[PDB]
This record gives sequence, structure tokens and C-alpha cells, in this order.
Amino acid sequence: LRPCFVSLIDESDKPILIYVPNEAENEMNDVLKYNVLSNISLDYFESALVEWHSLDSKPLLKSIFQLEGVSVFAMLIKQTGLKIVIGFEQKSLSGADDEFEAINQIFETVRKIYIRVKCNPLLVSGDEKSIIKSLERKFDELFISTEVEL
Amino acid sequence: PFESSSKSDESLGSIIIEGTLDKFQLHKYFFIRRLRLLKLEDQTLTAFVGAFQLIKNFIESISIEYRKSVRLLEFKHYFITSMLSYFEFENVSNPLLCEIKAELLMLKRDNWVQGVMATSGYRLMDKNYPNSKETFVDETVFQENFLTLTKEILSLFNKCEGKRQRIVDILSIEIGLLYYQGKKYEEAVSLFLSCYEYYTQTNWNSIGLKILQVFIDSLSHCPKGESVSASAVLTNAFLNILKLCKDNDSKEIWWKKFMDLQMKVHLARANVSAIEVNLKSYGFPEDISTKTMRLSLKNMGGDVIVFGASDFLLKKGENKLILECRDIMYGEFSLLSFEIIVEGITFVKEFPENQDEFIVVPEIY
Repeated sequence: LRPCFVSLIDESDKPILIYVPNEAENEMNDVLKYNVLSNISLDYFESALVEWHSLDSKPLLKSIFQLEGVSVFAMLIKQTGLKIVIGFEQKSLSGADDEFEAINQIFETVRKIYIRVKCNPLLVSGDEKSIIKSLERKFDELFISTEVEL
Repeated sequence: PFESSSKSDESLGSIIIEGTLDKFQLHKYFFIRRLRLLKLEDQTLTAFVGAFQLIKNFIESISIEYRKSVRLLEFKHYFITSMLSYFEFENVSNPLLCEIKAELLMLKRDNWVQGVMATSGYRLMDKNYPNSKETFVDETVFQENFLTLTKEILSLFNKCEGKRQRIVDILSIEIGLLYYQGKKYEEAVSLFLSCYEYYTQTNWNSIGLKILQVFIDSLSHCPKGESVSASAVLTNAFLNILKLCKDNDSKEIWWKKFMDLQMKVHLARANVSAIEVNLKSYGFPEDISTKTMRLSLKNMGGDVIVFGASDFLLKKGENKLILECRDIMYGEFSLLSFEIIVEGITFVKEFPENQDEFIVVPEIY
């Protein structure tokens, strides 16, 4: 219900943003664990004969992993070479299938948010700086800041 | 007379859908072990990943209530007896170190067990145990001894597979705590700390920004292509590119020249802080070529010694400069005082030869 990071990598194996929620206002330096978890999943693209992909129609939620306190996976659409991944904190994890398809559909919501901000020509040549802040500014309300809506 | 694996998966799903019992998933574990012994000599390992998913669901069944060694010790004990993934099939010329990956994940589970359950210190400085009895590590120095023996035996044994470059490109690049847990001068462990730290600089940053933070303490108070005096300056003075904060924490901006303040030999650099852009080159007084150059500024200090160059189609002309430019702001009018003209700018003089900028360590561009 809350991701522990958000990571974005394009097709050249360059990480676009390894975003971590709440690194200010709360605990630091586990972001140093978070990006190397992302790099473990980056060179753990396909290894030791474990295949995540069998359906080529829509890229669904692929194989779950669990490593040293988090629960990560991958969702390779194979469309424009986008390789985005999401982990979850295992300490609050119920492990159901509506949870599993729920994180599948919120993975498609963050896919929607990236493909919306990918083609916003209100500012042009937004490719290096404050595109990142803008997409972080669109990240940080879809999973949190629901506390005052009621 | 037989039925295929689809009936096995559907019978496993139907045995999962059968409910209301009060066992510790022994009805699932029976069919999981039968599918495991049906899934051994296939040379496939995908059903071994399904067995890993069965181990993950068993870990979630133990992790429904497991905290503070009241039942966290029970979950770690159930995983240590669930190390029969390592103790069922273990053979050479197998399907490429899937057992080594499973033993690496089980070693992570055992490291989490030792670093949990009223434990002291931190092998990885991890704190993977959040807020919530095999007795293998009876001392804190023995906790480092029994785990660095574990994390080096299981490091390159997973590299015996097809070439993944996955764990030992990162975890054997994570040998910072292998000797700099407390021992200062890591000259013995200098094979990956201050030798090939650029493999995350050439990759995405802020991983190497802490790897280089402990790749200077092997030379901050330690003496004596492993021969240098201050020639480890690409990690010391050219670490300002990954140092995003310079105006704050300028000890990454003081020690770039304070290492050279008692220097003495040259090297190369990218000049990726101060960019340089050309302009309209004009004419000047007698035998003065005098090109026009604009230079950016992101580094702090000044008083350079530099020249520009422009090769012709045969030989370099090296259209020089005043070499006292003292670059403080962006796009400033660099003088580029140039003599020894190669035939009056003969139009094959294409500006390909670089514009270096030396402050006893050269910066080509």
C-alpha cells in the first residue's frame, strides 16, 4: 500500500531516477541501500535460468523477489525500452492476490504518470533537471498525502 | 500412461484451494516436495524458481507472526531447516549455479537471523532488521569472521554459471566492510576500494559517492601501477564531479588543491565543471592571431595556465593563449593570444586539437 522506493531505468541501462519517499523529514542513508538494491535488480535482469516473461500481449506483473528486508519485482512493458521496478517493505505485507493485482494496477498507474509527463510540451527540452523534480512532484501524492482528502 | 505438468499445477492449485485445516501447510509441503523431486533433473530451474516461490510463501506463513526472537527465532529456525534446497540437489555440471543463488539468498536469511535476535554491531551496517538459536556467531569479531568467510566462498562460486555479472560485480564490490569495519589502512583490501571504484561512476552516481568516501581513508593517513605519491587524485581532486554539493562541504573542494599543496606529476582530466565554447575569431596587431574563447565556471579557484590548439590538414598550429586567465565566471572573454601562424588560417585548420588547462595535472578537452 506504500512502496519503499520508486526506480526508473531506460533501455541504455541508465537509471532515470531512483526515487525514495520520505528521505527528508524521516530516516536517511537507507537510500544508499535502496539504489544498490536497484542495481542488484539491474544486473539481475535475467540470471540462473529464471524467466519472468511468457505473455507478450500486455506486460503484466512479473516475478516477485524478496531480499534483506524488501520485496522487489519487475514490470518490463518492452515498449520504448522502459525498465521500471518497484519494491515493497516486507514488514507490512499481507501477500494476497488482490494485493498482487493491486500492485500490478498501481504499477500501470505509475506507467501512466511517466507516459503523461513524457510528452508534456508545456515545457520543452525537459530532459535533465526539474523534469525529475516535476515527476517526483507527481509521484508523491499517488501513494501518500491522502491524509486530508476526507 | 501418464499426465503432464499442467495437471500437477492444477492439483497444486486445488490443494491450495482446499482449506479449513489447522496444519503448518504440510498439505502444501507434501505436494511441494513431490513436485521438487519431480523437478530436479529437468535442467530447467524454472520449477526451482516455483519451489523458491513456495519457500517464499512458507516464509510469509512464518512471517505472519515473527518478531524479536519470540517467533523471529522460530522463523529463522524454520528457514535453517528449510535449507534443504541446498541439501537436496548439489552437483557439478548442473544448470548453472541456481543452487549458488539459492544459497546466497539463504545466506542473506542467516545473516538477517544473526543481525536480528538481540544481536550487536552490523556486518553490512545494514539495519535490515526493523522495529519489532543455531548459535553460529558467539562473538562480534567472530561474527565478522564467520560471515566474511561465508560472503567470500559464496561470492565467486555464483560466478561459475553463465556470465551474469550480477552479485560479485556488486557484493564483491561491497568489500568496504570486509576490512574497514574497524581497521583503518585498507591497503590489503585495495583491490576494489580504491582500484576500480569508477564502475559505479561510469554507472549511475550516489553509489560511488560513498564508495569513494572510504576510498580516501586508505590514503588520508597511510603511507606507501601501484606506485604513487599523490597520483591517486582522480579519486581525490577529480571526485568533485560526483560531489554535487561543493559550496556546502567544501572539504571535497579544499583537499583537491590541499593534496597538491605539498605535491607533483601530471595526469588527465575531463574539465567537466568548466565548459569551454568558441566564438568568432578575429584579427589583431602584428603577427597576433588572437582567437576568441568563452569559458564556463563551476570549480572554485582561479589562476590557470593554458593554451588552445587547432590542427591543420597536415600539422598542428597550436593557437596559444595568455595562460593567466583566472576563470571565475561563465563565458568570459579568454584572450587566446596566438602566434606562429600556419599559413594565415589556411581553411583546413579544423579546430580538433584540444584546449588543455594545466594546474600541474592537465585537463584535456
